[PDB]
Amino acid sequence: SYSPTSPSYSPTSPSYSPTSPSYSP
Amino acid sequence: MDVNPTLLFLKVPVQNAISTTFPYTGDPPYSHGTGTGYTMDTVNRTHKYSEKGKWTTNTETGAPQLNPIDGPLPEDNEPSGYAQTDCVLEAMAFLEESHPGIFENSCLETMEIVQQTRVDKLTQGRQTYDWTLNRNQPAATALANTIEVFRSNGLTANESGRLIDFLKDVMDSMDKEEMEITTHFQRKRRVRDNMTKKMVTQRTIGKKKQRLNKRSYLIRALTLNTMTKDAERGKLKRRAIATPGMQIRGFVYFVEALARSICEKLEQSGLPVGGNEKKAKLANVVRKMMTNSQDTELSFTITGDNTKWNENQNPRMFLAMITYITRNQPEWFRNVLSIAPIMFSNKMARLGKGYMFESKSMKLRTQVPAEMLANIDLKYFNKSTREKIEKIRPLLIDGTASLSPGMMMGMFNMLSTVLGVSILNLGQKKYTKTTYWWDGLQSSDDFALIVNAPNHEGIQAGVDRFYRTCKLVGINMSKKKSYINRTGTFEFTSFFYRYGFVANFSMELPSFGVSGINESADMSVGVTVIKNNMINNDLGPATAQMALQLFIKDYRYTYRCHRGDTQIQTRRAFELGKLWEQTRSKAGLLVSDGGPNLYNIRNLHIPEVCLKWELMDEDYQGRLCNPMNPFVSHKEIDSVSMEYDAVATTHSWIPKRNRSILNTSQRGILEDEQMYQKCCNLFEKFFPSSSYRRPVGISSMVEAMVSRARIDARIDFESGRIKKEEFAEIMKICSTIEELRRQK
Amino acid sequence: MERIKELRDLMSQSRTREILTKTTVDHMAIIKKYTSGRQEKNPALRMKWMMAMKYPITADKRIMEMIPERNEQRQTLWSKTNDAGSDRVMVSPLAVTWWNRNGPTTSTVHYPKVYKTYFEKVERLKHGTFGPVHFRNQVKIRRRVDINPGHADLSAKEAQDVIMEVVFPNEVGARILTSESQLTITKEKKKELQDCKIAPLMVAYMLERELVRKTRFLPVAGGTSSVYIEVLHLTQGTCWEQMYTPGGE
Amino acid sequence: MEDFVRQCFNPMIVELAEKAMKEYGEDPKIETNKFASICTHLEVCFMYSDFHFIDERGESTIILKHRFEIIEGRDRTMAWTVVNSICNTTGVEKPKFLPDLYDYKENRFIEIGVTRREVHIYYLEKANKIKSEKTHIHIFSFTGEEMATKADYTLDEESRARIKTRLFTIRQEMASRGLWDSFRQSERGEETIEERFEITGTMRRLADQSLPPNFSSLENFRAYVDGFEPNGCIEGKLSQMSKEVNARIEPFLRTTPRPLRLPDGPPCSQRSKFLLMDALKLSIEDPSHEGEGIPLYDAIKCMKTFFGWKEPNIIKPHEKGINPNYLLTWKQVLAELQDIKNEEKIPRTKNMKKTSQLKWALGENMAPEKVDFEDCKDVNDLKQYDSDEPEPRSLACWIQSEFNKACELTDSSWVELDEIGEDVAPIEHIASMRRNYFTAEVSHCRATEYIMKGVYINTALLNASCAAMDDFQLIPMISKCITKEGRRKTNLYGFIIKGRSHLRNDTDVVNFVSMEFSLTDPRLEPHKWEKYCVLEIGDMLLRTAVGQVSRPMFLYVRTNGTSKIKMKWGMEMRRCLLQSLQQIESMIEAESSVKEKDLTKEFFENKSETWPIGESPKGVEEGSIGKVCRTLLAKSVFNSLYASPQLEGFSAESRKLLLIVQALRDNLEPGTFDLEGLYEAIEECLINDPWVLLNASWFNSFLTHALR
RNA sequence: AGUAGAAACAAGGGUGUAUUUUCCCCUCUUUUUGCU
RNA sequence: AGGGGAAAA
Ligand SMILES: O=c1ccn([C@@H]2O[C@H](COP(=O)(O)NP(=O)(O)OP(=O)(O)O)[C@@H](O)[C@H]2O)c(=O)[nH]1
Ligand SMILES: [Mg+2]
Ligand SMILES: [Mg+2]
Repeated sequence: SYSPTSPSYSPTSPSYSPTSPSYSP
Repeated sequence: MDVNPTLLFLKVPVQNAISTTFPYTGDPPYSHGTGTGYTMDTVNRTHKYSEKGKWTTNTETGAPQLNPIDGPLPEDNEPSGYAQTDCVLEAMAFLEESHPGIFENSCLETMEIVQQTRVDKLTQGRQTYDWTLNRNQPAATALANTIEVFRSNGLTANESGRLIDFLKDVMDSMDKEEMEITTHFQRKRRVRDNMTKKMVTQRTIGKKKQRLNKRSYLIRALTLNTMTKDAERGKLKRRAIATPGMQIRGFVYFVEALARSICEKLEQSGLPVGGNEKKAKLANVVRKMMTNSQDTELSFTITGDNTKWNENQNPRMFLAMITYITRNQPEWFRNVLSIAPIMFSNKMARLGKGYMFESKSMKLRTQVPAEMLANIDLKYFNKSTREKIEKIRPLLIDGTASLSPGMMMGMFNMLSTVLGVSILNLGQKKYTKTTYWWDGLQSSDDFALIVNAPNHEGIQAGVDRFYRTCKLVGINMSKKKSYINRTGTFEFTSFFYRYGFVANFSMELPSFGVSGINESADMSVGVTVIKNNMINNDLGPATAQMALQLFIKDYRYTYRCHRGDTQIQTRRAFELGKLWEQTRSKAGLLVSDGGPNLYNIRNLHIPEVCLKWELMDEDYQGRLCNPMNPFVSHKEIDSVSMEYDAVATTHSWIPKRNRSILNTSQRGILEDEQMYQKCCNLFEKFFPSSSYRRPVGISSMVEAMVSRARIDARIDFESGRIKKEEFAEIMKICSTIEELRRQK
Repeated sequence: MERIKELRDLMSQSRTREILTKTTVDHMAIIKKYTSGRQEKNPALRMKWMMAMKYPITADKRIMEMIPERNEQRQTLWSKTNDAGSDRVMVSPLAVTWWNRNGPTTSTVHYPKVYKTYFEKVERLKHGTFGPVHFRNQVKIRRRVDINPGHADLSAKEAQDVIMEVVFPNEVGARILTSESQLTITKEKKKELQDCKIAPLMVAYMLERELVRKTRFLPVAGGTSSVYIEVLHLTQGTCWEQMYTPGGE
Repeated sequence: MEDFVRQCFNPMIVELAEKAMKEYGEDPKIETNKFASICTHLEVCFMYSDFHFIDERGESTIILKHRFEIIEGRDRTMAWTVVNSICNTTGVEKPKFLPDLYDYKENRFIEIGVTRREVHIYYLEKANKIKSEKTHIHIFSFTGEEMATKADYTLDEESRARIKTRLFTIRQEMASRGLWDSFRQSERGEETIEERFEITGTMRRLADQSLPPNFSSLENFRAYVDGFEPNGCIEGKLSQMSKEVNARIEPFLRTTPRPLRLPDGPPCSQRSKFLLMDALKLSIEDPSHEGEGIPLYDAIKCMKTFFGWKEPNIIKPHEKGINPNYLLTWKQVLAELQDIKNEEKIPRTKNMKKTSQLKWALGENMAPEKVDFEDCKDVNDLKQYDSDEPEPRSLACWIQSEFNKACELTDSSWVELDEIGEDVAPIEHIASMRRNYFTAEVSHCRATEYIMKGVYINTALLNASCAAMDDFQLIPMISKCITKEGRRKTNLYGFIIKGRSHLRNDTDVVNFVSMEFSLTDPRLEPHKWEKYCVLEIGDMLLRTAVGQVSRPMFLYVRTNGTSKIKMKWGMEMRRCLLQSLQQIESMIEAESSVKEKDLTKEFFENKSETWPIGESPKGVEEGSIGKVCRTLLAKSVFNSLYASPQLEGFSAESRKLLLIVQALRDNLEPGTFDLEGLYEAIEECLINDPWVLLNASWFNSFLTHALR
């Protein structure tokens, strides 16, 4: 029910996840 | 945004978040190589704080000794060991005057303790120095070796169980012209390893006979082995610790008993109380001092530590204090209590393992023992070690350094605390003769001192007076580690008081986890640790639940006891799944059997087996608590091959223990242990209550066993449990055993 | 008869004759603790890296006659040892689980009897009533309370003497029971424990748990009775108070 | 007189008496009168008991059941247990003091006394002493007089006659040597044991050398101390003391403290056992393949999920290393993975061939051979080991970025806590809801990912080190998580090759080689990667918001080492969570008591309350309770990862400065004595550790913001 | 090379956890690596 | 009564 959220979380600035990206073709 | 946890202190007071200043989640620092450097450094430091003393040569050990007592009064604020005997005696006299009858009652209690104390008490200690082998051995092993050597040399007063008799034997040994000892010798053989095809030096250890002249034995008896303190938090640099030999431990024990008796009757002493007791004592002292302070009066609390506490405490001052305490007492009591300071005033410190030298050109490394450091060219050592060796050379004999000053790292904690408490007691209005006065509490070397004075200049005068008195008695306050503020907040032995003691949960973190004893024992330990931290260290309910979950996870992984209805695969998975499917009441199984976790805040105080006993399956309950578990040791019936029933569950098994050395054989030394265990088991068979409480008696093993057998046979015959023939056979066997004993 | 024959055989040897004849009863305590092997440190780490091994347990050789070498899935349960005196055998936790799921079953278990105090605690918790939780400032006083009530009539010394009299009548020594309550409890326990199949030492520990009184210094806020101290972790907090009433009288 | 006793009595009686006296630390050499008294008493008791038997009928017979049982001459415990057994069996009363004989036929205890004075006085003394009309008393005299209780001489006239004749013979023999006077006169004080403990010989000389300078003997010092009285000794000595010895308080004002001085040198480099913010993981979704659970199988599957491997080449070489060895190590790892995949039944663990590259990388045969000093005394070029201090390093900006990343909120859960018992008490329900909040906040933190990664890596390393000590093992770096969709995901970060692990001491280090995937170009912050050798191993097609982008994928390869203590404490990294949560809960609790209600929901949801937790160019920045929890968790995790003596010393010596600053903020008029010394002690602990330097910078910022 | 730091490991004896105090738990000796 | 574990000096 409770989802942690941070005001510092940018929904667009991290365009991709450099630590855990999606690479499956 | 640059995250800065320290900024959190802007809102919450530092005390209330002090737990975040303890980095106790990481591994503590450890010492890697030799402790010789630290021992040399501490010896040099002790001899430098007293360099203005008197130098003499001991007529018995032939070693230089430095006496700073009654030395020149210090001119600066640097550490100084020049304690004044008259000042110490006056402090003791004022302490006695402030608490009339304290010394007399303490001496009476100590006499009672001394007369009734057994020798086996010395076995309570951890690793101890052994002069027979010249190395560290378990306390029991060292005591046994010392007793055997004394017996072989004609000293048999230890045959009585009293410890004072053992001390008399030590004193007698200190007079013999020569001592015959049994030490260990080494035999080396080059052997090819069959797993790696490399040559190794297989080692075999055996026993031999050696002879020590008077001086060598005397040096060995006064020696303290030195090593490095490991796993100590809060220090960048390591320091040295000492272990005394078997000849010094009894006298030190009696002195510590006297000091503990004295400390118990002292409201300003932080020992022997500890934990919640110490916190209550500190809070009571602080509240009493704050209340007694008048509305106009200014009260200031100073948190203080003492610099090089053990290096500035002289055994001669301890001797003076003991002499004053034991006034108007039997001469034998005074002698036995005063021996320990005499031994410590002539003590020698063993340097340790030595050093490691490396020949890069030939690609070799060797371990130079301490005994050789006195006869090695100084070009090999580096600058620091060269300076240390050059400064310590005059004190080196037989691989040991003469160290007259200093008490060697906490050997007289209670006596030092008594001295500190006397200095604190010197702060009453009747002694300062001024509007200012001071009180507080002291533990070992740490202290909290509360000074009350009408104005700030009075506080300054009181602090200066206390500092000067401490320097006079030989106590050097650490200015860089101490501080002073208005009363209400302070620190003492990692206890932070801010209008009331605050919880410090970080220090308890290491206790959390799996203790690695067995399944049931580890579960009990973890649950009880969580409960006790909830009670004491203000661990929250939700945090307690999270800790319970984490402990359960760690325990399940450690003992491979994951839930039966789980897809994790491991060696134990198949059996756990079979048991899970076989049983009906799935909540009754223990966690170690893949059962669920029924624990919560409600029942943290209930053992697991009893927690879910009603939920256990009848067949499962019978199997788990069978009287004949093969994993738990069984005991033979007493006075009867039937064995006593067992109640321990199958989860209390005994893990395997390994005590092997690399490329070393010790079959010649474990035989003694095996035979001792056999004899002890037989005696326990003869005396059922021996295990419950330690038995006493001067008679020999076989004598006591035969006497018990005879009396038991007679009583059984009288009662009617045995007939004439069995009584006759038992009597005949006893008679032949006695005859064999008499005629070996 | 058996013990005396064992003593004769043991004294027949040479070294053991010296050990028995040249060692006093006091020195037993010294030689019993005698050891010469390497010391073990960090038991938790040892357990952590040993539980991954095949056989981290050691059991009596009798286990060979009870637990089969392998289970149905061919998973070995125990293996013969070489570095031993032929009185110990290596064992795996699979053996423990196999015993727990297929071992002999019996209707007589001594766990409830030996641990009556813990079952009393369980019964008290089961029938307790819970009240509302109050969030209020909590003032705690560090005082000496009791954790084990023991026997009200008997003190620590009296309880120890009664235990020794009940379990080891012939080894009490010069001690004598004086208090009438002491004698009554001794008679009651002697009647109750008569023909007990448990080891005397464990019976003595049982009696110690049931009778001796233990006190500790704790921060308490509210009740002081033992029934309340045992639940202090639950009924008391830094800022909350949980009303509770143990099911006991 | 001792020799007389030795030559008079039987050897068994003599040795029994010697044992009985030595039982109480009495020396027969100096206590000769008591020795003779005890010997005579034992002889009398033995003569009384002997030559008296009991036939099967049950009547006394004199020549089998002995008539009398001896209790004297035994140990205190032995005698007492004999008495207890007799009392328990026959049911007679327990004597208050140890008797000397027990008569079965009469079924009672008897005390036998031998005296030199008149019989009546001693009989009265004994009767008063025992004060029990159940133990028989029998007193003999060397003059030939005998008395009993109620004139009941149980022994036959003949035996008593023998006893009296023996006593008279001993009396005459003693009198012939003129030793009777002392023996008779000493009976008065034979019941008191005088403790003796004397200092003589070498011990006396040692004592004479353990006194203040102006004393020559221990007795002189004792005499001086006994008569000592206090007359202004302390006051006079203080008056003589120079006034330069003082404790002058220097006020700690708002302008006194100064920022700490960090060291100087080349920028500090990463030293963690694995990558933290530059880590790249190849993941498999919902792993259900056969053999799931075995690390090697999962690693092979994860590697199979990625296409784009190219020819590896050096991008950032290791300055001090042999980079071709690292390249060959990576190629060998790939070849070994291919070979193991070729086989059908992949083994649980895979050992690696001891090739030259692995031998060098793992430091095999690098230690000089150890030899005993006895066999190397002729070596001429032996030099002591080096003990140089660590080289100072400057503070770099990458550590702050690493911490900032560690404090962030992730999308995937990283910890799955086990279930607990049902909640019944209201406090349990409150704790359950609070724990739900805490678990939600903490399970989605990057620090939790680091905790799990470190725990798994350390567990695997220790298991391999102890199980296989002389083999090169391959240990994939694996982690498990749950994505936003609730589906399990298994991630591979890289590989670790473990060297020989013949670890004897707790500080013995096992070397290993770590190869980790990453997307971070090493050339942006080369100083951070001084120890690493970074290759270009692939090209990765990542999906962005607008489209797809191809980027290089590097392999950070380095040699590290770890000890048993380090692995042990790495396994216990979940404890870090507690260190944070316990604090956070406490804070919440501290507020609830004020508001008389639980503020967890308000703190976590409404975010009404915030704490200063960060700094920005604008100034101090405030975060909610969740941000504070995550920050404390990250701090604990970094304490665990970057643990070192420098950190411990710095924390210990900076706690004092923090407390002094707090006292200043409390208007308690704090004062110091050697504040410069405290600053020096604090700065002595800042040498090269990036974590400690970052903590020092944090302390400087806190001082700046708290002084104002 | 690397770990690491006042001296060591990088195999070839582990011969280096001491005193005091406090708190907690227990009752004996003779071919593997899976945190879903 | 003893052993083990944790903390502080
Ligand atoms: O591990 C320990 C800690 C403390 N102690 C004993 O407790 C006393 C105080 O321990 P301490 O922590 O105050 N250190 P100290 O000796 O005063 O030197 P410094 O750091 O420069 O102030 C020491 O002098 C020892 O006698 C030990 O014996 N072993
Ligand atoms: Mg100190
Ligand atoms: Mg201190």
